[PDB]
Parts: sequence; C-alpha cells; structure tokens
Amino acid sequence: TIVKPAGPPRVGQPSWNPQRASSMPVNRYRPFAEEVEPIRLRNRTWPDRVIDRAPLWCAVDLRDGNQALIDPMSPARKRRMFDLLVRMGYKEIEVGFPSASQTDFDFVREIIEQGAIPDDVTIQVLTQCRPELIERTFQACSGAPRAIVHFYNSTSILQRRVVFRANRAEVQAIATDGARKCVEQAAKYPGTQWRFEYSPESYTGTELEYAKQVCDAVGEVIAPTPERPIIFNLPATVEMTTPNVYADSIEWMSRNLANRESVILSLHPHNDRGTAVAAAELGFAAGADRIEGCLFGNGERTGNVCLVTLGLNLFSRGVDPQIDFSNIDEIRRTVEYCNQLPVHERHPYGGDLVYTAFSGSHQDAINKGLDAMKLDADAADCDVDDMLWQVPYLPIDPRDVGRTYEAVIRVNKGGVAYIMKTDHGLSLPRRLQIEFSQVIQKVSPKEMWDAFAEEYLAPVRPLERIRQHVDAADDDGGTTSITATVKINGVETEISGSGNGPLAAFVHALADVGFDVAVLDYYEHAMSAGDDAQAAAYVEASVTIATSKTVWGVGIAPSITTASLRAVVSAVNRAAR
Amino acid sequence: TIVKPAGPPRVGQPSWNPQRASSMPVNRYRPFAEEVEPIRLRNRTWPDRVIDRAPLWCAVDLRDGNQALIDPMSPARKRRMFDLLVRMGYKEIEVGFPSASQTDFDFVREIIEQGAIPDDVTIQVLTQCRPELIERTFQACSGAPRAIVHFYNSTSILQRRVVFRANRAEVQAIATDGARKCVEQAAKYPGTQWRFEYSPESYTGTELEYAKQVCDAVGEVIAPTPERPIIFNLPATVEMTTPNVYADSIEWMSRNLANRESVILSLHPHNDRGTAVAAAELGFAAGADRIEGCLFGNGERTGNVCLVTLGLNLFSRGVDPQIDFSNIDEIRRTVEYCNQLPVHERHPYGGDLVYTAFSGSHQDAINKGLDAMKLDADAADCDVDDMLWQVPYLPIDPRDVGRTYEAVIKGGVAYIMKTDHGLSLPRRLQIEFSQVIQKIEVSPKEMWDAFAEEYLAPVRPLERIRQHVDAADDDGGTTSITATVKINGVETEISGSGNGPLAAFVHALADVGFDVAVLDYYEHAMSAGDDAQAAAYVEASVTIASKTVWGVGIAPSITTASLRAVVSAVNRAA
Ligand SMILES: CC(C)C[C@H](N)C(=O)O
Ligand SMILES: CC(C)C[C@H](N)C(=O)O
Ligand SMILES: [Zn+2]
Repeated sequence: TIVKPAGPPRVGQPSWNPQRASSMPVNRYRPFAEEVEPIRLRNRTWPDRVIDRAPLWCAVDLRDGNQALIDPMSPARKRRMFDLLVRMGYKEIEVGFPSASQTDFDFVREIIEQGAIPDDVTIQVLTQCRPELIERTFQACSGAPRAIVHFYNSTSILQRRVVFRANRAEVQAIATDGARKCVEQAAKYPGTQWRFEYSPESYTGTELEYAKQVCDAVGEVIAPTPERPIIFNLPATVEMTTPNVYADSIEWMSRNLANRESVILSLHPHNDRGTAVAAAELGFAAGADRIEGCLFGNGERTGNVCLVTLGLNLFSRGVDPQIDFSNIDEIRRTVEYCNQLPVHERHPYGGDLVYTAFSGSHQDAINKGLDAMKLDADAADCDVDDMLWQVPYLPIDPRDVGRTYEAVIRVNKGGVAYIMKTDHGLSLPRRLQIEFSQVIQKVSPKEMWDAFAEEYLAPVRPLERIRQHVDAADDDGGTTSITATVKINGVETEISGSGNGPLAAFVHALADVGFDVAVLDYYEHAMSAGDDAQAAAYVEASVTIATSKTVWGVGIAPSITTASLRAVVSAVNRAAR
Repeated sequence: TIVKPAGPPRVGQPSWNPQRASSMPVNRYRPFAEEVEPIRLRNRTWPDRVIDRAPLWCAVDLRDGNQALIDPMSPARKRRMFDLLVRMGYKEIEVGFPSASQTDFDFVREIIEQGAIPDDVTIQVLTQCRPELIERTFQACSGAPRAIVHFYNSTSILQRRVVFRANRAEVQAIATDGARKCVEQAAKYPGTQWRFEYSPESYTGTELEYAKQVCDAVGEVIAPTPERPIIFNLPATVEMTTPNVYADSIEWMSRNLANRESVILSLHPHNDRGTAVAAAELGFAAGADRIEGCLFGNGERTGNVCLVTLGLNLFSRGVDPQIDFSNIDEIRRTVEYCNQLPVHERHPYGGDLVYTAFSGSHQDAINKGLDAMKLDADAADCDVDDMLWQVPYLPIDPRDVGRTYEAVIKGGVAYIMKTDHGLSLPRRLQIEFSQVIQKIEVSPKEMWDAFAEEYLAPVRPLERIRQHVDAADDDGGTTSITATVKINGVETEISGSGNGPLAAFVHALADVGFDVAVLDYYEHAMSAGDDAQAAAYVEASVTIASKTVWGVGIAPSITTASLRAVVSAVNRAA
C-alpha cells in the first residue's frame, strides 16, 4: 500500500513547502553525469535555434514498433502499415530485421518482388554485426534498386562491462568488422545502390568521445562522401535524462565527428522519461539531419518518439512537415489495426478528446475566436478556412486534420449519445452529436430532448412534406421517380424528380424549388426489433437555399423509405435555423 | 483521404532528402516569435542547471482533471482522489471552482465541515476576477484553517483582442481589482491563513513585459512577504512552442518580477505539443518553485503535466520526489477509477508495457545485469535490493514501484471491410463474420470472397428477381409489395403488406415458408452523394419450413438495399 512520506524536510527547505522525505530508495540511482559522464557545452547554440525545415524522416514502425507488440504484425498488417507510410510521404522506411525473423525476410521479399516500393523510397533493414546475419541481410534485399543497411552494436559503459565483459577496442571491432562485411557484401551486389547506417546502440549510456571514436572508425571503413553519405544514428535506447543534455550531446557530435559533410546525423529517441518529442526537437535544433520514430509513439516499453507529434508540431508553427496528416483519423485507424493498441484519448493531435472543450468559458472564447475569424474573412472577401488561425485553446484548426471542434455538454450514467439512445431510441451519428451539442451550448434530459425536437423534428418552415408518390423501378439498377406534395413557407406546391433511389429523387425534386441538398452521408437503424419497427434515418448535407451550410437531418417513420425523406426535410429546415 | 505530398522540395534541400512539399495549409500558422514575440532572455542558465531537489507539488486533479472528464467524478470518486493525493504526500491540492460549480461548492463545504484536511495540507480553489465570484469563493472556504485563492484572467494578445476586446490597461485592472477584492474578503474572514495565487491565463501567448507588469501590479495589491508569499502561476494554457522557450520565459520572469523573495513561482504546463514534462523540468531548472499537474496527465484535451512522470524522473536520477510511488499500480488503479479513463500501455512508469521485454537480446542483457548485481551484493554481504541498480534497458527496478520485470516469450474484419469495401458491419455481424473467417492468416482479398460468398452471392434457396413496391403516399398508410422470386430454382410470385417495404416483403415471404423474425436492422451510404449506394444489414431469426442470422444487401436504392438484406438473411439461414 501507499504510505505518506514522513521524513524530515531537506536542510534549507523553505517554510512554505511542507513536503516530507519519502522512503523511496533514491540511493540506488545516480545523477546522469555520474551514471555516464558530465556533458559540458557552455557554448551550445541549439537553444538559440528555431527549426525551419522538416528533418529527413525515417519510419521504424515495421521493425522497432513491430518488435514491441503483444501481437506482432501479420503479413497483411505489415503491408498496410507499409502502404500508409508510403502514402503519407515517408522516404526512408525500416521494414524489418530479416536476418533475425523469417517473417521479416518474407516481407522484404514480397515488397521487392511485387514492386510495392516507389522509386523515391529507400527501404532500410536492421542487422546485428555477425557476418552471416549481414550476408542474409543482403540476400533479403536482393533486387532492391536501393537499400539502407542499418547495422548496430551496444556501446554503453554498462553493457561493455557486464554484457560483453569487453574493452573499448573489442566493442569497436564488433562495429568495424560489421562495417567491413558490409563493404564486401555491397560489392557482391552491384545491382543495388547500397547505403549504410550505423547505431552505437545505448548511445545515451556511452561516453561521447567513445561514440565519436567508434563512428569515425566505422566511417573510415565505409568511406562515405557528400554524395554517398553515411547515417550515424544516435539512439536514446533508454531515455536517461532531460532533453537538453541529449541536445548538448548531439551538438557535440555534430561538431566533432570526422568527415561531417559525409554524415547524415540521425536521432532515435525513446520515451522512458516522457520527453522523447523534446529530445528529437532539441536535438534537431542541435544539428541533426534526420529522425527515426513511429506513428503515435509505438515501440519498446514507453515507445519511440511520435512522428505524428513531431510533424504537426512543425505544421502548427508554420513549417511544412512534408508529410500528409490531413486525415488524422485514417492514420489512427490504420495504426490501431496494425499495432492492435489504441492511441490514447489525450494523445497529441490524434486522441479522441483533443479537439474537445468542456469548459463553458473555453467554449465561449472558442466561439468568439471563430466569429472574429469569420468577420475578418468577409471583410477581406476570403475563405475563412484559408486565413490565419486565431482561436483560443485550439492550437490548430481541427478541420486541417479532418477533425471537428466539439463543445461537450453535460446532461444533468449520462451524456448526449447515451440518453438519446436509452430514453429515445436514437443512435446519433458522431457528427450529429457534435453539431447538436453546439446547439445546446447556446442541461437536463428533458431540456436536451425538447431542444432536439425543436431543431430536428418539429420545424415545418420553410419546408414541409405532406405526402408523396414514390414510383420505384421494379428492376434493379432502375430509376426511381417521385412526386411530392410540399408546403414552401406554407404554400402548397408540387415537386418532381428522379434518381437511382428515392432519396436521390426527392433531392432532385427539391432542387427545382430552390433547395440544393448536397448529400454527404446517410444512416438508418430500427428503433426496436420486429419487421414493423420504426426506422430512424439521419442525413448529412451541405444545403443551399434561394451561402451553403453543412447540417444534419433526422427523420423517424414506420417505413424505411419515408424515414429517409423526413430526414431530408429535417436537414433542409435545420439549414434555415 | 491521405494524398501523398507532391509539392516542390524547398530550395537548398539536400539531394539525399527526396521529401516533397505537403499540401497542408502551413500559412495559417506562424512561428511563435511572430505569433507572440521573440525570446527576451540574455545569458540563460537553465541549460547548465541539473535538478537536485524536488519542487513544491500541487495536484489539480480534483478540478482541472475532473473538468476534463466524460464522466465527472461522483462525491465518492472525489473523496477517493482527495485521499490518494494526501497519502502520496501532496501538501497542495486544488479542490474546485466553487463559485461556478455547485458540486464543487458542496465538496469544499464537505471536506471543511467533515474536518478532512490534514494540518500540513493547503486546499486551493479557483476563481475568476468578478467580485461576486470572489465572494462566493471565500464563502465556500468559510472555516478552512488555510486556503489558496487562485484568481486569474486571460492576458494573451489573442484573448485581449477577440475575447475581451480590451486593451492592456483594462486587462491589468481586471487583475488588480480581483486582488483588491481578495484582500477585502480576506479581511472579512478571520483566522484562516489566506494565501493567493494569480495566473496570467494564456501566459505562453502573452508578451513577457506585459505578464510581469500585470503580476507586479497584483503583487503590489496583495503585498506578500517572504513569510506570507504570493504564488505567480504561469500556465502553458496551450503549449505553443518547444520546452526551451517556455523555460527561457520562466527564467526571465524569475529574474524580472518585483518582490522576488515574496514570490513562489509556479508552472502549469499543458501537453498540446507533447512536451509538458520537458517544459516542467526545464522550467523548474529555469528558477520556478512549484509545479501544478495531474496524476497520469489528465486535464483538458492533451492534459496537464504528468505528476507521476515528473516525480519518478527525479527518483530514477537519485533525487527524492518527496512523494511515494512505491505502489504505482494502486495509484494507477485508483486514478483510472476516479477518472474512468485508462493509463495508456506505454505511459512512463505506469503503463502495462513499460517493464516488459519482448526481445531475446534485451532479455539476455537484463539477466547479465541482474547477475552482476547479485555477484556484487554477495561480495559486500548486502541485499541486492539496496544496491545501485545497474540493468540494461530498465531505468528502474520495477520492484521499486510495486511492479515486476516481464520477460515475454483479430483478423481485422471491421477495419478491412470498411477501408477496402465501404462497409460498416454491425458489431454482431463483425463477431459472426470473423467466426466464419477464423475457421477459413486470411488475406484482405480472401476475406472479401468469403464475405461475398456468405452474404452476397447466394441465390438459393431464395432469389429475388424483381418486385413492385406500392408504398403508402400518406404517413401511417400501408405499403404493399409483389415480388417474382425463385425458391430453389422455382419462379414464384409472392405478395404482402405491412407498415413499410421491409414489413411488406417479410409478410410475403411467410406465405412461401420463409419466416423472417426481424431482430435488428441498419443501413448506411457507401459514399458521399445522393446517388451513393446503400449497404443495409438485417438481423433475423429465420425458420425455413429458428436460426439467428445476418443478411447484408447492397443497392443504389435505400429501399432495395433493405430487401436484398432480407434475401441475404434467408439464404444465410440455409
Ligand atoms: C445512399 C443514399 C444517400 C441514397 C440512395 N442513392 C437512394 O436514393 O436511395
Ligand atoms: C425498421 C425496419 C425493421 C422496417 C420498417 N417497418 C419497414 O417496413 O420499412
Ligand atoms: Zn529503438
């Protein structure tokens, strides 16, 4: 159980701080400077640098993220993850560890053999330095027009001591021999353009002078040039300290590595201390050229730096990430499919709750910011969606990620969706729950229902539907025509249209009378069991009356066909409120 | 949908970077220096400062957290959260906004009347500046032996302009009148040790000179002393930029505020950019005294800074957080219960996977590390458990937080059908179909042929050729149907009536020995547009002259889609 800290306060601890020494065994842990080495960089320049271009991005989802899963990816999930990364615009993709995993081997064969790799994409494969594992890495890759062989070995103070029980020259030689084997294998395969990446694995627990020594030594072997450079990848395999010390280390490495013009400086931060995004951002500022990571932070334990957070962290401060995130829910769905692990509710940019507001004053402020943007657009004759986003509490326009701002209204166990289904038998499409909470925002169960009926069910002006005649074609693929008796602002009129179904027909019938309903989406469900249940239909439409608003329509009827036509009328009249 | 970036690379972009420009509207966003202002700070020292003591913690779970919740806390859940925070060792605890929330108001009354505050615990209540909201706040604390009164008003360039439509002097007066009110109310409420906190709300979006001037001014009103300090709380209401810049801002504020010995400088990071922890850590190194956050990062949108992450980031680097995390499961289980939101699997220290190693290589290193630790403990006659933790891949001993090192040794139907096929299968159809498929890995193409084979292709025992639907013109009228069908190859006319086309069709089926007891029904568009196709889903118990089935029907017509989903169900049944 948890017991209240009860030791004396520190010596010199101020009077206004009543905290107590805990009995946590801090003696078992040391400051990073004593665990590893003091990193002094008093002339650092990274704190004075604001990032202004995308890094070279490398997605490791298919290796590092895969390694990390309760259920590793099936051949299908591998392939889906691969096509998402390509389609988002990543150019370096680490596709597996084929010398260590027959399923990685099969996967790399597949993508080579079936032409899944675009000509601007370089596949990357991980290997350890054992020469036969390196041989089989090249074999995996046979037929690739180009590939990065990523080789590595652990170089930490603690691993050299207790894992390898090895000296500095011995641990360096693992890597130089690895490098040598890479050079000889590349020459045995002139059909692939080969590139190299070397990681001093557990870099963050390694002396920087030794990290430099091993990398320089590896570079001497590979012999890279400005046109044919090497990636030195510097991982925080364990994130051991604050991101500034990581940054200081990258700046030192950037200035001190031999042959710096023939180096792509790559970062690979983990998240043990919760600051993996900060390490990537600070370390990029420090002179790195490239960042390895995963969509939504997937990877071993606390994960790899999140490539979504890093990309939109650029977008939202005016830098093009060079990666498409304009449908973040498609990315999220694909990612959760592949990894079979949910993105958290509060995950930056992509979590369920991140475009929500629960505070009444946040809501009021957001509405004023939105209004003031809309006034400025009319003045400038511009589309508000093209202008400087200026809205309190929302770092970005959610529309720019295919998401919607949502004010969440508490209903006096609860919530709109929930009381609507339970007490009224309506399962409201999510974007209908959004739009209607916006209405309540301008509450008890009864108040919400009354408001709901006011917006969606009761209105009869400008459009009312009295009756209609549906002529459905008997033959599949045939035309449906409709004549309907409608009142337009109380005036009885006769409307007619045709379409591939009854909703299409009724939509074309209304166009002739000055209501343009451009239908975006449609849902329907029974309100009970039995062939004679009521049908509730929901229609999303961008509607124009003789400017255009997106609104929802709701209709309820004994007939599935009719419930759908009611929804349309509902929609039309909602657009006029 | 996601469209591959195709725009020209930037001028000067290296040859080794084949990345293309995205079509994201980056011109709607400006660098921070231009949205707000460039960095004021000359000679920063936070970069060379390594944290060696714990800050003063304040838990804002009961207000800032609670306000964030889909299901807000019951009185029981609050009490449970209050008690957890106390027991962990928190001395400052935000308990409500009682002036704006009656349930907040009750809670405060309750713990004051119940005598539930330990003598070392200060409660904190939030108010806005309006004089009536201040008085209601002091009334809620009526009788408290000590309390923090946190008043705030928004100061950002953006909110002055579009929220308050107010100039700098106006907004400062909102603040200093609040403080005046607080002073007056403090004087009308005897014997309680009233303590103040002022936040220039939306601080990261405010000019530094201006935030300092507002703060100085409020401090001149409170007239705090080193014995009775004021709290100035400087929130990243939105986390707007990198943590180094926040920290530059805090160092500047620390060096420049008036009456610095009477000031407890407080940080309130949010996580919009995923860097709230780093903002807190760099910021505390920059000279702050105090940090407000939530257990496991709860709070609006992306959340407040994680209190757990921060204290355990001190612990694992040899610094006492002065808070007990010896049993993080208990913390996590209580937090999830109070919040009714889960700690993510990857959450530092707390999450399901953070002491798990799936790699054989890692698992080997781990044992090599633990064996070397044992060797050493045996040498010195020591408990391993009291020795320097030296284990690759594991920053802490999972036993140090109540946890254990774990060496670990769907077909995706919903996702695939919807992505590849435009179908949102009902949940029970999802279950039913993925049963069919666990028996049949199956490729997405394979899963398609299997589905079409079950639900789409069968024309026996039932095939619908065509039908005439005589729909009721008038709401509530009968709909009739006549259909030409084939029953195991045999052309038959069926006909029937009911309250809609699906009832008409099910009535007709019944004459021909096909009893369809409809249990549920769904329909949706497969695309945007009034001419989209409909997918319809019908669940029935079917008696073919009582099997529970789904049918799926697809058609350009809403009506006809529904009829096909009937036929599909009948054939499923057989
Ligand atoms: C899918 C639905 C929007 C409409 C369908 N095309 C019909 O008219 O019935
Ligand atoms: C809601 C559905 C189960 C059926 C509706 N009574 C119709 O016949 O169209
Ligand atoms: Zn890694």
